[PDB]
Amino acid sequence: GLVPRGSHMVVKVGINGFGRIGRLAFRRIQNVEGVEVTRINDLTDPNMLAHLLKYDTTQGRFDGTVEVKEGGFEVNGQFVKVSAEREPANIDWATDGVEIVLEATGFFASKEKAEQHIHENGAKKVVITAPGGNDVKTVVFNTNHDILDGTETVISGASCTTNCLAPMAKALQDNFGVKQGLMTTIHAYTGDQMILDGPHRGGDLRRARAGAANIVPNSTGAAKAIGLVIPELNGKLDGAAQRVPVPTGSVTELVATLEKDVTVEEVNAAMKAAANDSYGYTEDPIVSSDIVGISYGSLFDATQTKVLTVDGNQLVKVVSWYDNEMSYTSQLVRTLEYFAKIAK
Amino acid sequence: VKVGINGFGRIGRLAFRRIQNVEGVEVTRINDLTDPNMLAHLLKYDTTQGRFDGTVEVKEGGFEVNGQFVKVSAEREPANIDWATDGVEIVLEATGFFASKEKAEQHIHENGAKKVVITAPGGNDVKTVVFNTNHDILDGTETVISGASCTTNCLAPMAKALQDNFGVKQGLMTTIHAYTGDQMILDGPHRGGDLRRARAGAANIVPNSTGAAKAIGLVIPELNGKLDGAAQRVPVPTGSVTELVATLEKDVTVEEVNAAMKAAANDSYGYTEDPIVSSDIVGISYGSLFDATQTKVLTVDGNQLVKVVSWYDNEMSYTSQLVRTLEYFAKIA
Amino acid sequence: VVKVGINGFGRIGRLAFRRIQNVEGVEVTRINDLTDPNMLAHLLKYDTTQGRFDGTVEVKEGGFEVNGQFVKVSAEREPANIDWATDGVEIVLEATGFFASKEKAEQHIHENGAKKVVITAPGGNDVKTVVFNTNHDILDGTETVISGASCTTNCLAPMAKALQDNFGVKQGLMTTIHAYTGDQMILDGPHRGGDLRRARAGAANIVPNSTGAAKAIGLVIPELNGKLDGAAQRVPVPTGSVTELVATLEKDVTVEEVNAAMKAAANDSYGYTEDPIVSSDIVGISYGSLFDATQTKVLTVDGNQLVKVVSWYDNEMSYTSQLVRTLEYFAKIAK
Amino acid sequence: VVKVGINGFGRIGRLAFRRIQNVEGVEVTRINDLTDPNMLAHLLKYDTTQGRFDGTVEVKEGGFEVNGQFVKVSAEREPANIDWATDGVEIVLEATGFFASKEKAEQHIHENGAKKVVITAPGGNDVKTVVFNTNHDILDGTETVISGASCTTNCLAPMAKALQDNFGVKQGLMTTIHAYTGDQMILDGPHRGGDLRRARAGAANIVPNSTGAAKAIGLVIPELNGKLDGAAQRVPVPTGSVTELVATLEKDVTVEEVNAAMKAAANDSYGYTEDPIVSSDIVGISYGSLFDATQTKVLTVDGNQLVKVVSWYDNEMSYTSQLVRTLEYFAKIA
Ligand SMILES: NC(=O)c1ccc[n+]([C@@H]2O[C@H](COP(=O)([O-])OP(=O)(O)OC[C@H]3O[C@@H](n4cnc5c(N)ncnc54)[C@H](O)[C@@H]3O)[C@@H](O)[C@H]2O)c1
Ligand SMILES: NC(=O)c1ccc[n+]([C@@H]2O[C@H](COP(=O)([O-])OP(=O)(O)OC[C@H]3O[C@@H](n4cnc5c(N)ncnc54)[C@H](O)[C@@H]3O)[C@@H](O)[C@H]2O)c1
Ligand SMILES: NC(=O)c1ccc[n+]([C@@H]2O[C@H](COP(=O)([O-])OP(=O)(O)OC[C@H]3O[C@@H](n4cnc5c(N)ncnc54)[C@H](O)[C@@H]3O)[C@@H](O)[C@H]2O)c1
Ligand SMILES: NC(=O)c1ccc[n+]([C@@H]2O[C@H](COP(=O)([O-])OP(=O)(O)OC[C@H]3O[C@@H](n4cnc5c(N)ncnc54)[C@H](O)[C@@H]3O)[C@@H](O)[C@H]2O)c1
Ligand SMILES: [Mg+2]
Ligand SMILES: [Mg+2]
Ligand SMILES: [Mg+2]
Ligand SMILES: [Mg+2]
Repeated sequence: GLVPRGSHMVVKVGINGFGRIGRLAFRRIQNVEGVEVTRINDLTDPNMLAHLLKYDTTQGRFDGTVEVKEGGFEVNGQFVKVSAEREPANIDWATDGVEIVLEATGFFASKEKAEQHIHENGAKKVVITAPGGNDVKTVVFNTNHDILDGTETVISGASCTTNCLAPMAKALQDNFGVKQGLMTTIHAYTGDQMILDGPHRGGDLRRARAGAANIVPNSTGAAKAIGLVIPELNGKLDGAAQRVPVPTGSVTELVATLEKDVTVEEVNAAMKAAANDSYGYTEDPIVSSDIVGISYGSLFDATQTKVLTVDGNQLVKVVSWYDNEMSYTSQLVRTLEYFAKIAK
Repeated sequence: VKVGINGFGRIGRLAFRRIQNVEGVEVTRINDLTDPNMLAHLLKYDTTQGRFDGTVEVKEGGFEVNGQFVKVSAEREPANIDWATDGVEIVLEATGFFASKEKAEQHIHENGAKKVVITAPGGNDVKTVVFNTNHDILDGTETVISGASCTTNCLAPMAKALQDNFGVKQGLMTTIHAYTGDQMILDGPHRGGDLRRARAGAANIVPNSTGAAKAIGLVIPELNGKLDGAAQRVPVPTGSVTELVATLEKDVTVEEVNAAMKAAANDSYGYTEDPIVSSDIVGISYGSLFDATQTKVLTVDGNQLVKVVSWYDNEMSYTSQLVRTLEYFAKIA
Repeated sequence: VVKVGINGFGRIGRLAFRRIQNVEGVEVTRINDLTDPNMLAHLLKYDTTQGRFDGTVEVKEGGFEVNGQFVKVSAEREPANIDWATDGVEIVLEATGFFASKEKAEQHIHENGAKKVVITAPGGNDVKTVVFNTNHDILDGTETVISGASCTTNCLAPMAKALQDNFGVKQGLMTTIHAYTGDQMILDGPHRGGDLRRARAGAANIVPNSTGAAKAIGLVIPELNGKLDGAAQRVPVPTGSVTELVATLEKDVTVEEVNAAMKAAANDSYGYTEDPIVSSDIVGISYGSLFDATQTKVLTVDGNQLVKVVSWYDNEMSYTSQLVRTLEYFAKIAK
Repeated sequence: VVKVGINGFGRIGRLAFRRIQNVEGVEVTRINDLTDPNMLAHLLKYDTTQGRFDGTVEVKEGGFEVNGQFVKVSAEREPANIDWATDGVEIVLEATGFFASKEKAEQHIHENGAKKVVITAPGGNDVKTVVFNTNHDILDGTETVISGASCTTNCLAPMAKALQDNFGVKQGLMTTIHAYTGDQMILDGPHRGGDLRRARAGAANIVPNSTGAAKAIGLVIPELNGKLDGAAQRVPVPTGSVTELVATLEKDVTVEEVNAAMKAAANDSYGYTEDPIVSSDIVGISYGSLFDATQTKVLTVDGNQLVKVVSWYDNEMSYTSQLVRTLEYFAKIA
């Protein structure tokens, strides 16, 4: 019943917030037939945004030409309009043919705030590049993108850590059954931390601290909110993060109790059988720099698996890598592409 | 004398720390953009400068430091700060947003402060003081003064020593500098339009401009227009070094240059012959620490290029100089 | 005064020396490494993570003076060839990382050598492994070689013992998010221990690696023998670490009850905090382990509970403080 | 099709191997280091600063296969004991850092050994020292041991040559703000070379240190012999560096005139940019030197000028690109 458009039917997309996720989403969209970005909105001039697209500390030089123009810039000869409108309600997305908006500022990550993009001369639909609350459909591609029918006005692409955790947790559930579990993500520092110790605008006394000079504990909702993606794991997981001095690249550990008894070999085999474009599998003893720029949402590491058996009881440890930037962005663009095709 | 701090940031908090050991000054009011709990926590725990030497306890509308209450406000406009309510005569303007005569003067009003010390360059019409180099230019009648920049407090005594001993014709400066709070933690839009400070500060060598060499005339009049320079910002969270390459009026040796610096040494200008690194100068009380191991004198066909190098903790070196100037200014006010 | 020797004037060796300056009745009279006195004196004076030395250090022939007092330096590669007795040394801190076994550490004990040795690391299952204020009562003074355990063991031990004593532990898994150390390469290159992860640039990566602390916990807390396992994620801070333990318990608990149990167990070795601190805040501390109540979790699902407890440690100074406490105690009961 | 050996499969050795995959007429048939094939294969596949290897690498007995082609690995500590000729090797890239002189590099040349050696570092004053596209014309092909110079020399040389040719150089001082390297300690500890600054934690400090690039420039540009000196400030980036030169010239100049001269000197080795870039932007580039027009200064005081010129270089890939250019040329004329 979905009657998806062909990739020859080009859907025009807008990006609100040309930041880490916005710029990398723009990069990946260059290699997607059927989606193209015609409007970028941020809080700055075209020259700043053009320069940040061209040159990228962790993700390398842009694959193509970028040239600044009046009110925008050209990417491989094709003009992209830039505006500097602080309020989503005041962005005229329809002027540039934009139907779907990537909401990637971090400031409008709810149904009510994201819907500000939807108005007369605005957009039709919004994909929030973050958790969007419990009343918004939350999609990890290749785990639950089949929940979309195309009539939705606002959807969520989840978080980076959710896209890492989801396929790993789903594999445990489907093969062995999960009773409960606790997650720790050892995570790259991100733009919501201070470069040096100073007052954090969100009131967080740990994100106030120098992000590239500390191990910084911090909260995450990924394990607690996993029910939005995998309903059968609702309320079964919790977790937190340890943010550390790498500029991108992260890893998720899950310690769980299962319904079935297992061996390390059986756990690793289950993950390998679950592998696809989104969920990767490796037995190489890699480190974080090796996963920067990958296209897997999640990369299971069979070298870190543990099964501890004591007096008939087992604790199981599973670990998956993710580039919080590109792994997430790859999933986001897979979801955007699919959503664009079935959109109604 | 009772002091106020506008901007309880890196310089503001370290200025508060040093003021705890200065008899003549005490802080009775802090103004920023946040609640007391945030500021108290940031005072207690410091990534580069260590745990606070004392007790800090959050109260309603402020916090107690070793039992003594300090009022906290969150007033965005200097004009709206009621400094006189807490007896404040002099304000340390340390936000980075009001570093000019006109903007700093907003602190001075009915129920406000009397005087302001800007913790940064403040323009050509504000007296710019490096303690132990030119603090004798103050008479105490000034409303707004400047404590200069971190790099100016490093450069000044070293350049002055070259001038007094050998005469300076011209020179170029490179400061290899710690990343600071005006850089982005990761690549993103820089609100000051700077395409290099837009970049991830702890993951790059980042070229950037500085006014210290160009504006040296404000501190050392005889060097006016003789120097220029720039910075290379690098991934350390504090601690910096200033290299000056200069032509001199007199011929010199490495040993004569080093001896001149040693003779110029005092509480502000230090001397070392130990092959140290940047972590070794974190938290020092010298404004400038000359390093004799890095001195060069290149003689080619009778002509000399002379290289002199001095360390500074852009945080604690500058803050020590700032508080010396504040103390002296408060006494003669 | 018990006279002590240090073999390996490295991170632990130099910080042990620093702490010994504030212990009356122990002094270092001999240092042995693989370099000249000028190199060692400079590394004592200046310290990237632990700050400038609190005192004067001046190089002399065959050693250096610390606050006017001479300390002899030698460059002897073989422990058997060190004449410790010449300088009155009875006990040696073996801190090279190369002689961490009973047979290798015993080489210090010979004619004109030392009497006893404290290995600054795990030393095998036939050497008594001591975490101060957890199990230092196992020492009688007649031992020749003992172990101060690892940094992670000194962090984990009092936290795990507190869980056991109050609630009973069935099993648990440990992750330590750990500062990079000197056994990692500064940039990608061949690792002489054959480790393909320690081969990688240690200050530019999250690096998984193994640890024996949870597996070997039975050596310190016999009732937890075989009940724990774990691993490490080494990350780009030059010192400062944290240990997370996820465990199942024999009793049902709340977050408040777990935190109260840790506070009641607090002493000179095991600290307690409710401040939301980060790794830089624990650099240079004297606690072997600093419990962080802000990170505690108790997840209850269908009547079953998983418990998370987390403790900070400066792998350098926290361990060194525990090491010196054990050294001092061992020295004064020595027979 | 000339067969090459690599002694020291390190940062320069592994990246040289990578570049050689895309050079027709040169191939590596032998690698020598101090470890097993599994360690070296892993280090080729995965690279912190330079990214994943573009190809398949599979470990075998006594070596590894790269895209199906076997490369022999040995663990011989002494250059004299390496049987290079067994695997057809004529030229050896000496990239260990331990045999960077004529006498020590010549140990590779014996019966059943190699014919020629290219030292991946300064090799002393009696070895021909080549920066490609600056002075590779000094080679005739009869040499047994040559040097590819240092990373800093390959950065400095084309920039200093352009100043000399256009304006004339009286004297100058160099500061290179340089990535930390494998000769520094990861944390504070005894430095085997006796250097009290390289003893310090390299990724947590600004570390002054010596360099020979400016002092030894005469080996590359004879007319600048004895005219320059310099030093380095090593800082916490794992690769990527920049060289500043402050100089007095024989002619008066403007900023525009200096930049135009550099642009006119640009080629495959010497790049030109006016973009305000940072160190991460030059990681993995193929220029030996990338002049940055945004950093140029000309200070005129009482008729006298000091001129500042600045060029970027990835001390790893920029140098390696130059090294492989010189190796390719040297192989063809041998
Ligand atoms: N960085 C990651 O690893 C990551 C991973 C997954 C999800 N996310 C999510 O993606 C979003 C963006 O994160 P990021 O790391 O790219 O942040 P960022 O700070 O790099 O990007 C935010 C951008 O939004 C712009 N912006 C802010 N307010 C705006 C406004 N009112 N109107 C227009 N533009 C505005 C900023 O100028 C900036 O360019 C957040 O919701 C974040 O949680 C980030
Ligand atoms: N950090 C250094 O190395 C250094 C050295 C010398 C001079 N300085 C100068 O000192 C000043 C502060 O630098 P910093 O590094 O401490 O900055 P910072 O960002 O650490 O501190 C700035 C503080 O000002 C507060 N603030 C901002 N706007 C405000 C307003 N309108 N009202 C009240 N408070 C406000 C912020 O909340 C923050 O706490 C600048 O002028 C800087 O150039 C800094
Ligand atoms: N660094 C930590 O966080 C930490 C914590 C707890 C335990 N440890 C343990 O302490 C030991 C030392 O660790 P470190 O970090 O201080 O290492 P390090 O590399 O800093 O110190 C080792 C020292 O031993 C010297 N040395 C090497 N071989 C020698 C020999 N044959 N004779 C004499 N001296 C020799 C080296 O020159 C160096 O000074 C190891 O067993 C380590 O596992 C380290
Ligand atoms: N890394 C740079 O930025 C750079 C730039 C230009 C030139 N260089 C020069 O290149 C050379 C190597 O530097 P690097 O950074 O690649 O060093 P590295 O330490 O990364 O590589 C050295 C390699 O040589 C091996 N080795 C050591 N002794 C050996 C022996 N006796 N026999 C065989 N193999 C041995 C080591 O195992 C290691 O793999 C040095 O001469 C250096 O000065 C380095
Ligand atoms: Mg497209
Ligand atoms: Mg006081
Ligand atoms: Mg003592
Ligand atoms: Mg080839």
